[PDB]
Amino acid sequence: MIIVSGQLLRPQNWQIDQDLNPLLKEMIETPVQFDYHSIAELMFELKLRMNIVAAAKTLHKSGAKFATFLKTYGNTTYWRVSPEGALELKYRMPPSKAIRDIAENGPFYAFECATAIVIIYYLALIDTIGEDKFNASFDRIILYDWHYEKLPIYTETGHHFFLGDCLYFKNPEFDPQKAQWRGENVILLGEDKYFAHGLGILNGKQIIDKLNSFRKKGALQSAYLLSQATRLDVPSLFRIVR
Amino acid sequence: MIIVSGQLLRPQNWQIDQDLNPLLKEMIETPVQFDYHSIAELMFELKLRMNIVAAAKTLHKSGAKFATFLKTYGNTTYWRVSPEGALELKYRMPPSKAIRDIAENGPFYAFECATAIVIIYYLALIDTIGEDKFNASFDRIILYDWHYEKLPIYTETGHHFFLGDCLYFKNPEFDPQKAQWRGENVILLGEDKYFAHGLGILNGKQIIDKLNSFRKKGALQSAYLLSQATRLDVPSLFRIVR
Repeated sequence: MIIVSGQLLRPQNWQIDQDLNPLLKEMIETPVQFDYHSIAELMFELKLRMNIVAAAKTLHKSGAKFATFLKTYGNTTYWRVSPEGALELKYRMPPSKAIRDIAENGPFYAFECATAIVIIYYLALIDTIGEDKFNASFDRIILYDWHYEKLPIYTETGHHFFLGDCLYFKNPEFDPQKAQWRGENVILLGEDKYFAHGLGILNGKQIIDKLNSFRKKGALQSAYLLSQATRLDVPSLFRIVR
Repeated sequence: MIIVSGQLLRPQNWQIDQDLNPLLKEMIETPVQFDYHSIAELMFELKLRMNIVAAAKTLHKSGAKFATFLKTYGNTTYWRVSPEGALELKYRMPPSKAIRDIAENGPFYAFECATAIVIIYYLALIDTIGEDKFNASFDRIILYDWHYEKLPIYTETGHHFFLGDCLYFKNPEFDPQKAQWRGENVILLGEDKYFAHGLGILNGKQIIDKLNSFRKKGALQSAYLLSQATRLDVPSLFRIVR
């Protein structure tokens, strides 16, 4: 359900990018309410969300690897690794150049799946608003777990998902000697289609089966898709940038 | 105006912490709308906001000082300082305790005013959800500008403000040679009463006048209070406790 100003948007024709149509159909048909001040905001969400999808695929293809925090590394042209495994943007380096380098020199990087999600958000935002506006607003950067600079992010409960969502597979009876498998953050790329950093681009069964193989002795509870979604607050983000 | 589960909340008696009644009454009477899925959820917001106010006051009295990023320091028992000026939680230090140390050993810390706001949010959250839930969720921490570990924070346009809001005094024609005076992030502690890291607890006039004394030659634009509020998203946070 899409509401622009206070008018409900029904099947009302438009000359927009085709690859946006599937998402827009989801957002119109869903019971979930999307409120916008304007069409430009809605258009920003559509493009940002499909750019999140594209960026996840870009990261997947990049050659960047999975590593635990203590094994994390990056291109020292742009990033310093803290002892705890944070990737710190070096003094006065351009944020967009440094973040895009992850895509362009993937082999020089390895990091965690949460870190990968934030990276994907930044890559998508850069693709959406351009290097100049991104650098102006998100001018200091450290990539580390779920740290982000200024981004307005929220997580909500429910079973209705949309392309570009960040979702989570929980593995409740994971093997305690392998806490790395307690669950998996993913980007929703398509119907039953996920980006999962370190695992690849897989469907749900694949992810759940993989998780289920690293459970404790005698474990009976299967891994499963949590009913929640982590999302960028587009009106708030629109405000910062545009 | 408070609406809970689709029902308006008008004056209705309750057995709650007196400390919360002013804010509650303020949030009922105002024309702006607050929506909750439960009473528990509203109670969380009242407590969280009053804890933000208390935390600002705590930081004020702690002895923690203002410093630029390049001059930022912290208690090295808990925090390492990156070259760029980030305060990085040391490997396997308890997050709640490291953050609380800012209040308990204030003179060992100096940091910038965005960093200060984030610290106040963490201090308030610990007070609101307790150390166990805090440490379970916010298990990795770097204090640096507007970096957040999982915090759901957004900024909206408006001119109706409430206790615990984060506001901004802008200095459009600040002296380019004194960039720290670009503006001042504040927490609203009461009517025309602000916590301003590095300035103290001041009214609006005092902050504007202070800012105005660090403007370029011949400046005809006064520093002024922006029509915006920075806020924690309660439903995202409330997920944690229920």
